[PDB]
Amino acid sequence: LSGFTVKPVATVYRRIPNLPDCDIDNWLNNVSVPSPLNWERRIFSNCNF
Amino acid sequence: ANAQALNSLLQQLFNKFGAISSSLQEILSRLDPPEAQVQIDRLINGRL
Amino acid sequence: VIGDFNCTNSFINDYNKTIPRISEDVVDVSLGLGTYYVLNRVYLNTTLLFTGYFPKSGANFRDLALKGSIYLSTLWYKPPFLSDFNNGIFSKVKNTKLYVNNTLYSEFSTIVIGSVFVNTSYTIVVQPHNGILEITACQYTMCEYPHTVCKSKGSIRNESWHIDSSEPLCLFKKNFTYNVSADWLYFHFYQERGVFYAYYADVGMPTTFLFSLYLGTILSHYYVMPLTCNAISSNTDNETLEYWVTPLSRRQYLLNFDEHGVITNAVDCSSSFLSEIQCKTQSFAPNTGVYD
Amino acid sequence: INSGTTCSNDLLYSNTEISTGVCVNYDLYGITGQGIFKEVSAAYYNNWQNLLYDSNGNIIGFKDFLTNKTYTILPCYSGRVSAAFYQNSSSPALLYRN
Ligand SMILES: *[C@@H]1O[C@H](CO)[C@@H](O[C@@H]2O[C@H](CO)[C@@H](O)[C@H](O)[C@H]2NC(C)=O)[C@H](O)[C@H]1NC(C)=O
Ligand SMILES: *[C@@H]1O[C@H](CO)[C@@H](O)[C@H](O)[C@H]1NC(C)=O
Ligand SMILES: *[C@@H]1O[C@H](CO)[C@@H](O)[C@H](O)[C@H]1NC(C)=O
Ligand SMILES: *[C@@H]1O[C@H](CO)[C@@H](O)[C@H](O)[C@H]1NC(C)=O
Repeated sequence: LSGFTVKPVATVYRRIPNLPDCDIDNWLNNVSVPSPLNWERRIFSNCNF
Repeated sequence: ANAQALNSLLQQLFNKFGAISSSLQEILSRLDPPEAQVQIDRLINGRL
Repeated sequence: VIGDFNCTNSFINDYNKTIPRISEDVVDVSLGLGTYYVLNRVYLNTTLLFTGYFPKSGANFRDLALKGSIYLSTLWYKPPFLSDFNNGIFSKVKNTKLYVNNTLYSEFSTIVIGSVFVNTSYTIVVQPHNGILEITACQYTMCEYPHTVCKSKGSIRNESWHIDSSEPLCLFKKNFTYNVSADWLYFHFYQERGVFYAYYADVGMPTTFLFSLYLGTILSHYYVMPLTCNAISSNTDNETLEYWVTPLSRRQYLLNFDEHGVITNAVDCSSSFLSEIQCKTQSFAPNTGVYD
Repeated sequence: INSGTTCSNDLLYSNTEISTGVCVNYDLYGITGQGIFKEVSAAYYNNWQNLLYDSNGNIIGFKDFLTNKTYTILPCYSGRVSAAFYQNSSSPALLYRN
């Protein structure tokens, strides 16, 4: 008779990243709170968050 | 002699026969249905 | 000329001969020199007939060291110093270990791979540092006369090979480590169906995988930046820079893996008549018979 | 939007947990297929090796970089039943070989 086949679920995905993380939590947890007049700006690019 | 004949036929599933790859799951995951039949036809005509 | 952006107009000396000296040794693959492990695959107690990009046995290298001085030149940025990246190259760099101020520092030249070396294209730069290897492939802005300086006992110049305000749209950025107290280094760079590969070794005959990146473009140019320093001259220490390069081609090899997964022997299938029989039967000890 | 090289990892890292005993698909390091996993003690992996292959070219194991564990991939069952049926019977006799 015909072959019995099933459709599995819950696939697995794995891949090694090639770009470093953005690391925003450490920058937002800085002990130095800037004044509203300063509002220091830092730009994040080509990273993972 | 029987073992060599069965192992040679088993390796035919890893050949490309001109296609982009040998696994049908990779073809059906990186190409659209309209342009995917041209790649599967090369694997069917080669394995048969 | 490398880039299309004027960056400096400092002193320039006369265009000397700068002959690309040829090495006296040949490539020997009887122990593993020239072969590399697979990307992320492990083979145990088996023999594999790999069809990859390996250097041809019995061939000489060509030096590309461009150790500069207080002056520079315009012929260094011209062929044959800028070869054609047809299929790949094989590097063999000497670990220039200095002992300035009783400190063991390891510095040597870099390698740049690109297609047109402009902003709308991707340029792969592998610049070594003190005990840390850096690899970035972004859309840098190449200068007309790029060069690098030395950290320990710096020159009277400043390293300036790219000028940008913000970081461009990069595709790969990662650091690697290497042994500082080493003797020789080996590398592997080649392309296949668009994607790019890279290897590196510090000890042993084979090399280890670094990364695999997809670009979609066919890069066919590579150039080695000079090393402007004032510590490897005649009056200074007798250390000399070396950077050997030999072309690669698609050829079949036979690798042997022991019970642990270390390459023990390797033979080139297009070297002699005996090696042709080994790659046909896939064994280092062929049987008795007549082979065509 | 929908450009650049700054993405988020809120899709591929959904569960980050694998089972051992059931058949499920996998996309480990660009390799696609199906199989069954099984925990095993392996000490032949290096700092740059993550997959295990045989001479024929099939993956028979891997190593996860998030938990530092080694497994073994085995092909999942896909067989065929041989049934014998009489002339004017109502249900054939089934036989699952091996
Ligand atoms: C890889 O290594 C390089 C070299 O150490 C790192 O670049 C340093 O970054 C810090 C922080 O921005 C600077 O203070 C240093 O001046 C940089 N060094 C050099 C030589 O430029 C880099 O951050 C490391 N990581 C990555 C992802 O590249
Ligand atoms: C390696 O393979 C040989 C040849 O089949 C065999 O005799 C030997 O027992 C194997 N060793 C191990 C550790 O599997
Ligand atoms: C680095 O090389 C030195 C000698 O070349 C050796 O003694 C040392 O063990 C090596 N270290 C590593 C981490 O390989
Ligand atoms: C796995 O082992 C390596 C080397 O021992 C270690 O650097 C890494 O942190 C380990 N992974 C985890 C998740 O602990």
